Amino acid sequence: PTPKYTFTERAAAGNLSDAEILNSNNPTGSELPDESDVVVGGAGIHGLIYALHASKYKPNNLKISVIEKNTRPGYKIGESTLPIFYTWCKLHGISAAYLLRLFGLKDGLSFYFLDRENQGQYTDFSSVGAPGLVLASLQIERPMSELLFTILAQRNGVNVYHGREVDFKSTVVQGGGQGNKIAVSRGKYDSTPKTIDSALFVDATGRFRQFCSKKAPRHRFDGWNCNAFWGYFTAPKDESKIPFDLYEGDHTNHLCFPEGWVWVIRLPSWEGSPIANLMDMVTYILECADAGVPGDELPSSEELARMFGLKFQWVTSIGFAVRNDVKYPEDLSAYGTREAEQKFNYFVQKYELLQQFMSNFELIENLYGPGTTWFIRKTLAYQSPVVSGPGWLAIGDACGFTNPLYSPGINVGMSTSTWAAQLSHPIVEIGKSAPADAAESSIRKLLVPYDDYCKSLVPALEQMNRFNYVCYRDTRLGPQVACLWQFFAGIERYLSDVNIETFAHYAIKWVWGAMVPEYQQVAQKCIEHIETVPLDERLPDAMVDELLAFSNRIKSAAVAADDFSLRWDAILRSFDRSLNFVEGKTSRDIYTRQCSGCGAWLQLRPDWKKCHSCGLLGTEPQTAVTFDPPLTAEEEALLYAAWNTAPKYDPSKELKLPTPTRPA
Ligand SMILES: Cc1cc2nc3c(=O)[nH]c(=O)nc-3n(C[C@H](O)[C@H](O)[C@H](O)COP(=O)(O)OP(=O)(O)OC[C@H]3O[C@@H](n4cnc5c(N)ncnc54)[C@H](O)[C@@H]3O)c2cc1C
Ligand SMILES: CC1(C)c2[nH]c3ccccc3c2C[C@@]23CN4CCC[C@]4(C[C@@H]12)C(=O)N3
Ligand SMILES: CC1(C)c2[nH]c3ccccc3c2C[C@@]23CN4CCC[C@]4(C[C@@H]12)C(=O)N3
Ligand SMILES: [Cl-]
Ligand SMILES: [Zn+2]
Repeated sequence: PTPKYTFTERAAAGNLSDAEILNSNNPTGSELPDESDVVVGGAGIHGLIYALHASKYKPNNLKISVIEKNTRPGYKIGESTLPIFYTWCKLHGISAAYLLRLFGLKDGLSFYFLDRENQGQYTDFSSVGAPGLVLASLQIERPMSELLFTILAQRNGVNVYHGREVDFKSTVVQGGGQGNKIAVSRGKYDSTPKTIDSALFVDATGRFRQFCSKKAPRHRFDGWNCNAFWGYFTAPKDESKIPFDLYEGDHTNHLCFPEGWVWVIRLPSWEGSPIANLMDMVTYILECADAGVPGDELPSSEELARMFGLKFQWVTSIGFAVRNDVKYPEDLSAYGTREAEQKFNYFVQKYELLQQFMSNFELIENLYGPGTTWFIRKTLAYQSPVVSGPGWLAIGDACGFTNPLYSPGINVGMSTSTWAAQLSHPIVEIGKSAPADAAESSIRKLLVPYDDYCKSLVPALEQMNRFNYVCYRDTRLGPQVACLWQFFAGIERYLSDVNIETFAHYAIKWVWGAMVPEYQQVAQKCIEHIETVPLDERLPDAMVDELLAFSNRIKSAAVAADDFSLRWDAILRSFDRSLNFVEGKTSRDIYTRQCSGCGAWLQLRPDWKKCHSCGLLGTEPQTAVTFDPPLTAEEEALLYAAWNTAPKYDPSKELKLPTPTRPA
């Protein structure tokens, strides 16, 4: 496919604003429709996931308009995604060769637990991702992911309007047929507001809860909450002076300690690029995905930037997520002039390993515009008590949220998004096919499981977060209890069986394993003990012993019960095939390698001989994954065979669950 510069030239020809060039790609037009089946408030990642899944699940059934107040896809924190997300992307027709042009490769998760009372001592827990011929995970710049999903939605009969705001004072939401009158303005100042007559409103306004806040007060969990402060830094080509052994930039890295933890996410940034040019680049990529262009014949990220007149750089996202019962000195003016900056630099110097780590990185000023060198957000976790009602439902952050740790926000939160997408077809048809009272009663009944799932989901995620935090207070509990149980309970068993039809059902059964009983039992034992030790104290060694022995005793039984075959000793660097801790074990599979030219992390797979980021050829060797323990030629062939194409929808297969097998 020859590249076209349609939007770049349209924008220039008409001096189009950012919002106007984007909205000109809508099937129905750049202006709003008079009516629609579904109106989605907010085009963050979840609003777009919802609209894409709803149209893909049953094409040509619902008219869907997404209203987004930003003039173009705006900055968002929340950059790390997991295999279920990539699988969703692949099921929507975008595989790894194309996604990697836009996003950074993610090969698993890694944890380093810093001893507070013995500065310099640390332990680690490291896992891998998957071979390049299996799947990938992604580190995504959210203005790019939300552009990608805007264009893809527009190419699948979904209208998305940037630069338009839902007016929640004049909007009417009712439960009788198409009782909704959604008021859409360009802002408070707008004299000319429009109304979209519609059947169903979806509140996807994230943490702002713009609609469902009118139905219930925000709810907070007992005990401490968290704050976060973060910034953006260079990404070093040479990672070898990072002060942690065997550190790899293509993991989502977690630096953990009693007060909380630090995330480290390497990802490419497109900031500085005109929006019309990016529309042309994304559109070209989708046409190449449509055509099935092989990876080596697809232009590299940097080449795309040259072709479409874009800006491209490598950056590292680095942030603290700490408890809000931490004591700070009254005067922090020595560490900067903004609170976010102050508390960031103050926390770094409290840990020599953090200061040594941070000394590998250079701060970027105002990557996302003025005022964005530093970010702070306080009191992270919350839940919406009411997430549906006559004429409306909520998805994503608007339902609740906990913490960045293990990235439940996108990857678990998309269970609500995709389930709501699937449910939307009968909800709209019910209202079109029955009188008002019975329709409303049948819709209420249909949504009871969605309400119950949401109700119980956030508290389970909150207990998961506290479980990990309290264990982060000791360099044995962190890797050997918290991380071990999260990975055993939450690994995505039978993900290769998921398809568009089963995705929502599978996703709502995952919950990162936080519903698994033996998980919750160990989590409660640890929280009940550690929460009684004041934060500024070290856990007594006897408490660690007792919790470690308890965790391992529950573990051996739960592991035996699991009927899922898994080369555990190849996935977790510190553990054997039965998930026993092994003090000196370092053997593990190797799926990735760093480009000698640009520093970007690459997947090893024989049909990708060039860097997908800069286009430089590696030697014809390499590119061979290292399986340790080894795999035969046949065993490796059978592995990639299962992950090629997703199974067609079989209405009689039962769904196999991601969680471990129950005991007899
Ligand atoms: C510090 C931190 C780190 C995190 N890290 C991760 C991570 O690594 N991985 C992960 O998966 N998750 C992470 N999360 C969670 C993640 O950021 C969110 O779960 C995710 O962005 C939710 O997206 P959303 O679509 O629900 O809402 P958002 O992305 O917030 O989008 C809401 C949209 O609604 C729009 N809007 C609001 N009001 C109106 C109106 N009246 N009319 C029209 N539009 C409107 C806004 O413009 C906005 O675009 C993190 C969160 C925090 C705080
Ligand atoms: C299930 C999977 C997505 C996964 N989910 C994790 C969660 C936490 C830590 C590690 C993982 C992994 C690594 C896995 C294990 N599977 C072996 C056969 C195919 C696959 C898929 C992949 C693989 O190649 N690597
Ligand atoms: C298990 C089931 C009750 C179920 N539980 C859900 C939870 C959330 C979202 C959807 C579902 C469904 C729909 C299912 C999926 N199963 C496929 C084989 C038989 C069955 C039973 C039924 C079916 O026909 N429809
Ligand atoms: Cl993660
Ligand atoms: Zn390169």
